[PDB]
Amino acid sequence: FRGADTYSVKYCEQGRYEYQRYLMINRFPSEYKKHFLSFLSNIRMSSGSAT
Amino acid sequence: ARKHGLFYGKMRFAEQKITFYSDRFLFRDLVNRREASYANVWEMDDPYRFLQTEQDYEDYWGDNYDV
Amino acid sequence: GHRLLHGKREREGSLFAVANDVKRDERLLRQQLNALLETPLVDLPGVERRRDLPADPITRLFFQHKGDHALYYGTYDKPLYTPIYDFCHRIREATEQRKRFVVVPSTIETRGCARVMHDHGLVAGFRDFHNDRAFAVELKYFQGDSTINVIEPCSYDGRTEFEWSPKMMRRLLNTHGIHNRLVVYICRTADNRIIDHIHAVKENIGGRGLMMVH
Amino acid sequence: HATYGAVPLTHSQVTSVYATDGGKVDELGLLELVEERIFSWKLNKWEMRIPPNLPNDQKELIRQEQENLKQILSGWRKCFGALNADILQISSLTGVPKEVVREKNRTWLQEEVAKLRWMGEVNKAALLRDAFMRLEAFGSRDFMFMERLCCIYGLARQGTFDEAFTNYITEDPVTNDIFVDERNPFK
Amino acid sequence: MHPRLSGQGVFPRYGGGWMHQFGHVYALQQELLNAEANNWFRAMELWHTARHEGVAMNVSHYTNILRQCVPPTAWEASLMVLKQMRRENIRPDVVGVGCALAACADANRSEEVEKVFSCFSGKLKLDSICYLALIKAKMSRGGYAEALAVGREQDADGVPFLPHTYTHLLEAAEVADDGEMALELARRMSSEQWPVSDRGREALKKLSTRH
Amino acid sequence: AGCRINLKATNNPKSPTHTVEGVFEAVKALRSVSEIAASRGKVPHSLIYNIYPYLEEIRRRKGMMAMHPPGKDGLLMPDRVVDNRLPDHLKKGYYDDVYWKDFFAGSDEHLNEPRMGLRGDEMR
Amino acid sequence: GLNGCVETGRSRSEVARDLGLSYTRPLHENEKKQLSHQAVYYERLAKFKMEQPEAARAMERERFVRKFSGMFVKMDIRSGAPDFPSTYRRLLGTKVVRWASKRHGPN
Amino acid sequence: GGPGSPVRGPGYYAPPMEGEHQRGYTAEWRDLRNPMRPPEFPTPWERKYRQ
RNA sequence: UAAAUUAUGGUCAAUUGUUAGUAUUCAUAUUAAUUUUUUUAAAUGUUUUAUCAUUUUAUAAAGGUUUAUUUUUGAAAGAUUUUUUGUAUAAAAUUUUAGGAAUAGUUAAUAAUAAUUUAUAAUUUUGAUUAGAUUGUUUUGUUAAUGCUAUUAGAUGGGUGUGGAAAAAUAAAAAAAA
Repeated sequence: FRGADTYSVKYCEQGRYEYQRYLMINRFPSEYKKHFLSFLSNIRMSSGSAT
Repeated sequence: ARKHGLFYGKMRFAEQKITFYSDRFLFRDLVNRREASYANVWEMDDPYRFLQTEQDYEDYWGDNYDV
Repeated sequence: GHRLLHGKREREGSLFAVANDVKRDERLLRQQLNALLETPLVDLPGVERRRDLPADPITRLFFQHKGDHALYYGTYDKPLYTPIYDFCHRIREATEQRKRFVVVPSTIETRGCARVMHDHGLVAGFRDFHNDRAFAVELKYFQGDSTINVIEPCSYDGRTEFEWSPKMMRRLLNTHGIHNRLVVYICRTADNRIIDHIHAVKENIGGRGLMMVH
Repeated sequence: HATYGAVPLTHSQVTSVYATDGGKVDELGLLELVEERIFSWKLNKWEMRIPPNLPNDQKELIRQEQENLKQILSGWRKCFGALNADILQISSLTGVPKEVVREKNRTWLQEEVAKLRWMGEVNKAALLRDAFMRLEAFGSRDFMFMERLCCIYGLARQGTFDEAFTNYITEDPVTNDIFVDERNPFK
Repeated sequence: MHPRLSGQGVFPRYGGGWMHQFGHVYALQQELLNAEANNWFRAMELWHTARHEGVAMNVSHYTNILRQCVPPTAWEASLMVLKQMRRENIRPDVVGVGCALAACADANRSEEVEKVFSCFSGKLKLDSICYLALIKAKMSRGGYAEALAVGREQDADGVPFLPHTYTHLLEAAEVADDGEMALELARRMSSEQWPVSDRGREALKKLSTRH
Repeated sequence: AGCRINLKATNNPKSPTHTVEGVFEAVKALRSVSEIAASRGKVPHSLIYNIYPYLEEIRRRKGMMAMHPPGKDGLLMPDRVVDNRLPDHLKKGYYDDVYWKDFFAGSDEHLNEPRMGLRGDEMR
Repeated sequence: GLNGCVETGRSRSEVARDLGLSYTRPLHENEKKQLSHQAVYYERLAKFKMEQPEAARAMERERFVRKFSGMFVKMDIRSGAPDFPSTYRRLLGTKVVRWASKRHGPN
Repeated sequence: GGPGSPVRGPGYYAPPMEGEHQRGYTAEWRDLRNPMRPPEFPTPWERKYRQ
């Protein structure tokens, strides 16, 4: 069953992250606020203890 | 190798792929590959120059040649 | 103040000379009014503006530029059952009757599909092809028999429409395990240009199915 | 950049604002300086140039005008870059100083191409010939002079570009002294 | 100090794209066909390396090798290249033969230029520089009459005259006083609107004293 | 080939002549590729085989000068252009001799006048 | 005041409120009554509580006891579900007989 | 296909589709069984893998 | 009504087995069978602790009927700390019945936790409610087939209000603080 089967050379000669297509993800403004605040808190987490 | 009562067949193409007559660029790629290709390659040609030792020659060509 | 135009008739502009019938034809009346409204114009097909002229020089040679006399061109009229269905039915009936010319409605899809039939060699030619209501198809026969054997719409009933994918186009090209340039399937692409399955498969696209013919 | 009270300027107002007296200055040299200043920008520098608190119709019209200006400047940037690339190519292939390359002629081109082809470099001779033929049409030190000057005048009319040509930290090329250059070549 | 380019997306499909078992082959081929290379010793050594490594070489490799030998005039290396091409039945190009002729002519090996412009003389459609090489080689030994003869040979062969050929042929006709031949050359030059070089201008001035 | 017969729409589906009659009727109605190609006006293999130059045969006939881009005088055949006509590995030795006059021949003002100079000095 | 704010998520109504406009349909008598008798009942209840506190205390004690000593006071997920009769259908009929139907709205 | 499935339309034919949906189903959606070309990359890196 | 323009000055074809894929047998397959085997008899030891106690140990079955859900931060993971602050509760959408009709601890508003209030409220012929059947379930089977057909992941308002969370009367074992 398909013992000898090959694929294009584009697959093996593509660069990294060439295939990613630009799609605009949409989310609610409440989601925007929630995620922005969460990311800001995570950035501001103080180092030393476990970070 | 074969077993009893199984009537094995023959596979004509290695894989299912588009023929090279269907495009000008596939045709050119096949023509270039054929010109870069041998027609009958023997134990003396370049691809076997890595069998530099008689023991390498014998072990490659005697058994496990399928491998 | 400003009043908006609702229907295609109002948008395209229509005198509505007749008393109350809103759907009256008006094509002829407008044609002769425009004609007497003029003789530097020839009876070759007209185009409303220059940049609309064909790209091919020989076709540009047949086409002429006329300001507003490029409209209402045509001699024949339009003779449920969507235009492709009716086109297939009329051509089949005329071919079985062994006629020469078949007057068939001229829409974007019908006209492109007739052009594709001409390209593949199933119709000898056309008459009044630049008409936007109906055009005549000059059918071709060879030794008493008709070139077209069967012609049928994709929507075998008049209702249900389909959307062919590129996999469908390749399916058609390799139908029944053969390479199939014999029977021609026509599809209208997302660019409103009508192609056969050979070109659709070559271009890796599909479209809305129109009909099959051979 | 954009300011709460910035506004577009007409011709009389531009002349009144830039009303200065001068007797001698090389238009070509100053234009080259201003164009190098423009070319040494990021696309961001064109961003906040529409004065706010301005009606939406005039705002959109100013947007078209400024986008046209930016596109013309970018086209001239590409043309100038290609012209300089061809200048370097000719100078490298022939060996002549790149300064005197701009005053050569077809006889000199013929002789140099003949020398290259004699030395066995047909592709290199073709490169030299193509570069010279392509450059005799685009190499005039003032090639699109009127277009360039009208573009600069349009920048002046916009009224939001007066401050983008100064206040740059430069270094003295010879003494290597870092300072702030306040001269305004655009002015 | 690295392969000029080596990786995905730089090599022809029909070879299988980039096979990492032949990176040395690809680098060697790029160095062989390096157009900016100007070291003829490097060219000979690279040809020997390719010979050992068994990479097929076309006429363009030999053309680059010969092109690298003209500025220093390693005419002997150029003749050895031609001998190897004769041995392997690899037909040289017009430009490669012209490079060999240029090396020999600038080296003053008029005998070798004469010999080379006899193996490819009738078969290959030689060109203006190939004929200029014979002109220069003959004028080197002082065969100005034979330089005029090779000028007529070029005329018969049909490859047109170029300003360098005009200058050299005019010099030959100036030293060996051929008023009619120089009249022919001047009329042809005026017809073809060539830029007259300083050497040709001096030859025509010297001849105008006679005629 | 493959054949399938439905007889459930007949009065007597058990009759013996029905299958043979149907097969022979279908074979009568079947047309050959040679006949189809002759009737359409084209070769038979172009309707069966996947060779890439067959794409040209499904399009209609168009003038060569109309398809290929025009020249300086207007429509010209693509075969009258030397570059179109000649392989690329031949235009380095003798092509250069031929076209030297094309690039490096002209009047004295054409050959000695530098065009690479200021063109607004007088108005400035 | 007819378009909400795409970035802030504000509705048509909030956009109009922030602009200081008023897009309100002419109300009928019953609608105006709905919007008017909100204050009268509040004032009546507050006055009752201020005027006679013995009865108010009695009623408040009744409410508080009826709630505190009541089943399903956990505020768990089952109690927090908005539409109990439809979210929990298998309970109705054979386990719970409070609701004789499983549908009371558009859902 | 629903929640987890990447399939976006039926394999061969579907009901009529409009606008971007028709454009995608006809041309732009991933067709992974294609034997001539693999799915197509974004604009700046399709050109350099065309061959 | 365009009227048959004389370069016929270039003929010498096709085939070399190289592939852009649902393919159709009304009787072969497909099931209970011609080939169906193999075992299975309950009565039961989780653990550590300061000891008549306290700490750790949250989805067994049958029945009843099943919306289409769930990140208790709250316990643990877990650390230079500290909260039972580390946003878990929401929505969209897809069901069946040969004899087809009414449904309701009811809809929205609310200064109303815990509604003495206000309204021309809400569900339904675009098929509701009840009753009957009834876990869902592109996984099964079959076919040339967008057809037909088949199914066991779960869940669980009165048994302690304990617990971070009821999932708590049974545990092929996921090793449970040396």
